[PDB]
Amino acid sequence: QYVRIKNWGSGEILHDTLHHKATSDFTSCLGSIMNPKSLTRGPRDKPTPLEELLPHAIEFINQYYGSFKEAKIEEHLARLEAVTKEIETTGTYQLTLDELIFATKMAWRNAPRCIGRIQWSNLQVFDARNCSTAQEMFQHICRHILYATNNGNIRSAITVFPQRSDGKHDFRLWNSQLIRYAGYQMPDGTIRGDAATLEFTQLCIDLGWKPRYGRFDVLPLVLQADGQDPEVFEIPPDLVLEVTMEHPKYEWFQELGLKWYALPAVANMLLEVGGLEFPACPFNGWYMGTEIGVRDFCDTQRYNILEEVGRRMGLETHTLASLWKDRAVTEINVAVLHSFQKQNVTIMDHHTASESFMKHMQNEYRARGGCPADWIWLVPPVSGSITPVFHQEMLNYVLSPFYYYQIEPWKTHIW
Amino acid sequence: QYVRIKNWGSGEILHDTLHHKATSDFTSCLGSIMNPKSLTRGPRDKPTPLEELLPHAIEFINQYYGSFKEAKIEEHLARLEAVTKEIETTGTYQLTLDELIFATKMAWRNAPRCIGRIQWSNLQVFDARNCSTAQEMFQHICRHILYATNNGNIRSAITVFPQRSDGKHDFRLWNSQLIRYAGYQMPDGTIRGDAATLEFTQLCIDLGWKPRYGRFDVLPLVLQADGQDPEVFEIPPDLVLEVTMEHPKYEWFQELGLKWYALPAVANMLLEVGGLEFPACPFNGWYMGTEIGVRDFCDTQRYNILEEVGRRMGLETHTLASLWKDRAVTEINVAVLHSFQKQNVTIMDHHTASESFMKHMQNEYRARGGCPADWIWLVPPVSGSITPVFHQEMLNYVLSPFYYYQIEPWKTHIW
Ligand code: HEM
Ligand code: HEM
Ligand SMILES: CCN1c2c(F)ccc(F)c2C(N)=NC12CCN(C(=O)C1=CN=C(C#N)CC1)CC2
Ligand SMILES: CCN1c2c(F)ccc(F)c2C(N)=NC12CCN(C(=O)C1=CN=C(C#N)CC1)CC2
Ligand SMILES: C[C@H](O)[C@H](O)[C@@H]1CNc2nc(N)[nH]c(=O)c2N1
Ligand SMILES: C[C@H](O)[C@H](O)[C@@H]1CNc2nc(N)[nH]c(=O)c2N1
Repeated sequence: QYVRIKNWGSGEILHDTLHHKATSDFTSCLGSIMNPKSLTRGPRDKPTPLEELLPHAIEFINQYYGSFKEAKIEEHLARLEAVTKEIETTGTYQLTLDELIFATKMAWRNAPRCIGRIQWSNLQVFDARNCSTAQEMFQHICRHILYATNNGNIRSAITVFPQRSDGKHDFRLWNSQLIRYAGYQMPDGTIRGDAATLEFTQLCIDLGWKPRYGRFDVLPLVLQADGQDPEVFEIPPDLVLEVTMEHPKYEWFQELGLKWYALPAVANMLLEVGGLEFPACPFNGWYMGTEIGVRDFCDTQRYNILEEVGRRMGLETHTLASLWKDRAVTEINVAVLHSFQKQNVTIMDHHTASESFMKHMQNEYRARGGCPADWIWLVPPVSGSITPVFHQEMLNYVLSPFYYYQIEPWKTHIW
Repeated sequence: QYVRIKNWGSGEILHDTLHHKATSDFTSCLGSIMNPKSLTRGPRDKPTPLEELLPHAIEFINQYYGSFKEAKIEEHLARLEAVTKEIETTGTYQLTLDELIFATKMAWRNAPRCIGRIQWSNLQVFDARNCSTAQEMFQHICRHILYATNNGNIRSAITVFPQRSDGKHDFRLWNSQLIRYAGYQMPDGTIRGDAATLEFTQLCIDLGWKPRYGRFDVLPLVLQADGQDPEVFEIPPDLVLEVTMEHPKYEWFQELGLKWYALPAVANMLLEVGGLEFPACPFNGWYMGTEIGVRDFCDTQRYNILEEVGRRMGLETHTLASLWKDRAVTEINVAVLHSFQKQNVTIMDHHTASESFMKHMQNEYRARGGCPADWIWLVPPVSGSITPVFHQEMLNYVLSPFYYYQIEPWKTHIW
């Protein structure tokens, strides 16, 4: 009928009907889309039809064993054997810890939108597949956070909860990411904190969470175990490391009173592997300066500090042609970079990050002739062509294992 | 078998075999590709099979008449009538000047990679469909250049040459764009001028053109009429307007001795309309600062002036983390912007350009529910998310009329 298109800046939606008048086979490309269904793995009422599960399981087990040098044919056949048996006896199966570890790295390895993949093999894996209660999820999450934070020297880690069984016993973190500041609709009409979390904030308020009406209040974990309703757990403040923003030259920068958390951790994605699905497996890497400096601090729909930094710098805030924005954003970026460095908190600039990826990609093509890459996400939000990845053509395809997006829980979940 | 992937920075090529292990239907996306076959319209040995031509012609004629308010049904039917007749009598047909004008604007209108489309209706159209000789093409081109340049106050224009008949009587400009600086492989091993034109430069040398071994030597027009070999015509220097680069603060900027031409004009694209094809129809708009400031002056494979500007600014050229590149590029951009303004030569900054497009797109959706847009090209090479189009999701599809790319002539042409 038509295609929905959204502008994440103004929120506005548009209906496209023109593509119907398109020509032959051009490569309606849905690449500019944030959350396309092709990248989402949703709900389920019943187990995974054995006819499907078994083949995938086999492939996976073949990938795993085909991995290490100097094969283990016997172990391989036996595993292939043991796995089939377990499936026709249980209607599913359990991966060996090693398979898990292998799975999570390869999934990371196949994340087309991840620019830090040269680190793919460095990943701590916490096995919480035996978790059973919400409170137990909380403890696990707290442990993850403490380990990954490591007092500023960030470590990449992922904690894997129980796999989806029937489809109505899903463990799931309702949060987008582990640490995230709340956004409130103030009474005077203004918005305080992160405007991007307005709804989810309300959701937490609706679940009995007490708002602190601040600019940087760390939201609570909203966990749901097995299938039960979600329970709210506040994050122990001693566990949330932060960096206060300051510029190495403009002493008025700190007057802005900005800061950001040091831990970037995905909370709501799904890990598909060998037919198995893990609807709850939070993971983290470390930050790239521009995420905070450009996206978090300069997006219109976020903290939007660009004009304020402009005026303070004495720029011509009323003349786009003056390129005052290009100037301000660069200083905000140096502040972020500077502040993290001064406080000994791992971070990387987008230039070294870009080169890093290029080396990864070339290593990746040699080792296995390819590397799924989504240019639209790999090119930084500033200084695009000043970066190597901008001039690199790339193919974006979905392999397996893979980290998928999922439909927001509060939408498809009955209490 | 595999897909070829190129890095326009190092020139290196890579073969991708992994996509074969892809999953279901994700939206191997070939969006990161510069010149995909889907966007190219190539050669032909014989006329256009009437079975194909006729239907397209009808559609087009229906688009044209369905255009203006208060229809002209009689004229429409008659035109539909007259056109069919002409086709079964000639094996082709001629568009009325108006249809041409309508065609070229709609083609511009359907250019997914053009950011200046809010200007789509402002286009001067020179009708050279009666051209017959190379020298005649030259005169026409000179006229175009003089009109468009307009002493700095740039005007958008397109000159349409004779349509492809049999397929072996193609009028074609061998140049990428009308004005373009030559790049020479110097004897001492270094490269002078625009390294991007090294081959084409050689081609001109091979055609009897005398190299001037400079940094900014305007290359000659290499025209081919009907089907004959290409003839070389040098461009009258009085016709090539230039802007010498200078910074509004660093007086040493001009010491760099940089300059660029004021006229951005496409020379090698094809105009498809109603089954008809025009393999030669150069057109021009005006510049967006970043094209010169970022691409032309800072690409590694181009003039590559980034480090030099860095040192002169006193930056930490040996520490990526210092973000010295983000600083230099911004000053280069202001120089370009400043220099064009000071010399009264039309130009637009990428911010006003970005807003301009957003307004176009919204107007476009209301008027005809859609606007083909290629995000990868619409987002500037710097300050991406500081721009509105970065947050706008968009669909990229090929309509008609349309401006296609073509296979480089020197590859498929016999002397
Ligand atoms: C070692 C440090 C790492 C760095 C520097 C890094 C950096 C990044 C950055 C900059 C993005 C873009 C975020 C955005 O634009 O919103 C991203 C996306 C992504 N990363 Fe990484 N990453 C790292 C580790 C990991 C790990 C350990 C995993 C998983 C095991 C991972 C999985 C992903 C996925 C799936 C995405 C896409 C997320 C989405 O679509 O929202 N990354 N990463
Ligand atoms: C009024 C001024 C105009 C401006 C400001 C403008 C600007 C631009 C810019 C900045 C690009 C990107 C170039 C690059 O990244 O290499 C572009 C591409 C394009 N423009 Fe426009 N344009 C204008 C007029 C036109 C006109 C008059 C036509 C045709 C009738 C046109 C057709 C196209 C096409 C086909 C492309 C894609 C070219 C390619 O794929 O290489 N533009 N334009
Ligand atoms: C997911 C992408 N992403 C990563 C990831 F998957 C894995 C490992 C990482 F190190 C990162 C990272 N370096 N940033 C985020 C994106 C920024 N994110 C946030 O906290 C967000 C803050 N505000 C947002 C908004 N609107 C979105 C995300 C942290 C994870
Ligand atoms: C085509 C895209 N393009 C336009 C276009 F189609 C139509 C109208 C325009 F105003 C522009 C424009 N504003 N720049 C170029 C791209 C830059 N180009 C050049 O001269 C190039 C210089 N160096 C290059 C390299 N390598 C490529 C192009 C001028 C036309
Ligand atoms: C609409 C557009 O896809 C979206 O705003 C962008 C594009 N590319 C991105 N790139 C990264 N790395 N992260 C993002 O959030 C986005 N968002
Ligand atoms: C490989 C990549 O597609 C290429 O280097 C880019 C991307 N987007 C672009 N965007 C514009 N406007 N112009 C360009 O030359 C390019 N080139």
